[PDB]
Amino acid sequence: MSNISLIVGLGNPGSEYAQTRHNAGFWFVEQLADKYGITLKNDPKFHGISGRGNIEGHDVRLLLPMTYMNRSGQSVVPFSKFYQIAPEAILIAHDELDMNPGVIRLKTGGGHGGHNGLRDIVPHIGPNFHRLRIGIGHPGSKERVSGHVLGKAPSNEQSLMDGAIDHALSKVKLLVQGQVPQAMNQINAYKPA
Amino acid sequence: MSNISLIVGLGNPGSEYAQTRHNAGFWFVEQLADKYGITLKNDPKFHGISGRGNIEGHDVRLLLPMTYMNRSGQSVVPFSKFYQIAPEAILIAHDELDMNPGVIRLKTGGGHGGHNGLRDIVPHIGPNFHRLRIGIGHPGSKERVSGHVLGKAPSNEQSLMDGAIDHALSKVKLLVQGQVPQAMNQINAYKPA
Repeated sequence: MSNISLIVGLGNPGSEYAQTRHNAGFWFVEQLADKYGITLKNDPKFHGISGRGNIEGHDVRLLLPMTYMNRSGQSVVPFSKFYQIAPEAILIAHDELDMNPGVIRLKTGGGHGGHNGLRDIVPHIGPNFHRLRIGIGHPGSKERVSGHVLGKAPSNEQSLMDGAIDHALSKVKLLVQGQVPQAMNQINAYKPA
Repeated sequence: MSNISLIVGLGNPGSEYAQTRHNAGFWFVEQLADKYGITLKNDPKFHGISGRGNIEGHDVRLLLPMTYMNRSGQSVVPFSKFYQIAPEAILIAHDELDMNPGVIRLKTGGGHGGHNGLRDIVPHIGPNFHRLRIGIGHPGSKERVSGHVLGKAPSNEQSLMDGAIDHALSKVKLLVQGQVPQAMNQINAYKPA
């Protein structure tokens, strides 16, 4: 219903990318999977890694596309179709250039905002999924964006992002129970200690 | 049979990667294509961009995989199988960490040397293809490699690499005419300073 039943984390595959800012969504979903003991396994049918299990009394699917970022729809679209999961029940976690490290927000609907992973998904399932926007900062010009997203953050910025991710992990119960306005209020209020 | 009939350039797709060091092979092959007026077109059957045309009186195919670097074999392997092109007729251009900017070498055989594009090719066609190793320099350490290869070189290093590329472009006639030992001698003699 209102319940979130599929949580997708966006990113690029491989150790070359695992610590880069554009993998913020993977960070969230990997951490969530292990918090609840959900195993993520190779799922080549859907060009991803996926898992299923109990989160706070609800049966939730977790997916990490292994398509590379700009081809994420190649995994999210057939996966959500095969399992008959509506967009309204999908949360997609992703890096957000338009928010600073330590800033995190839940959004419902809207466009891709120039994020090329979201750009590969919105055309196929429409815009009405939820997004956990994990701030990574904007380096201050268009030409610097690639090196920023494909770069590793310095430790002080990494700690800010990690704190925000930890806070959002604590609110997943509200999301899987369908209490989305309350999740939004509680996530969006986060400020680093 | 000594004639090179397929020239592959390794790299990652998209404007976010086009200027990065790991795309050195793309630079070579794009420049070669335009030097001889060979159009590179979308070739979705082989998960790449490809062209064919006359280079110095020989009918030569050009391929840029669009698989992302670590899945390059997904393009090179079926392409070479479909056209029945033996490894000994294949030249693969790629960035080389273990040579400095301005250094360029033609090599035949051997392993991948930790290059993850070549790592996806050697298992399927074997090692006996030729390689144009375009020096990109090595940053201090294993952990710095990803940021180096997915980064843009400063202008002084870019000049050195471009000079080396231009020199190799000048020797392609020898390669496609089957004079490989002479091409090797003449490419490998290049001094960037």
